[PDB]
Parts: sequence; structure tokens; C-alpha cells
Amino acid sequence: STGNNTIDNGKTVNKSSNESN
Amino acid sequence: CITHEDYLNVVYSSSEVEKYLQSQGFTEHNEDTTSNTDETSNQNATSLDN
Repeated sequence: STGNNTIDNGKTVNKSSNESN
Repeated sequence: CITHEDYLNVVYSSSEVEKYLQSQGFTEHNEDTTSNTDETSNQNATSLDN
């Protein structure tokens, strides 16, 4: 908000599969 | 001519003399092999609404 009053909204979705043998 | 020659240093206050010799030999060997396999993945659904 100043003295126009800029607004933002964010989403991140981060799956990360893994395997090791 | 008999071998009863105990005219000097009669130590038969028992006087037990011991010996204990001891040797030892020892080798060893190893073979240690590993092998890894691994893979990954992800996803990065992001957003922003200014």
C-alpha cells in the first residue's frame, strides 16, 4: 500500500519423487 | 663310573624353572564392492497473481 495499493498472490506445487537401490 | 655327581650346587629347594615360547602368524584379506543406482524427478507448478 502506498500513500495504487498493489496486491499479489502466488502458489507453487512441487512434488519430487526419488528412489535409490 | 656312575652319574650321581651331586657334590656341588644341590638346589632341591624345589626351584621349578619354566619356559614358554610362543610364535604366531596371521594374514587377512578383504574385498568390499558396493554399487549405487538412484534417480529422481519433480514438478514445479508455480503461480503468482500480481
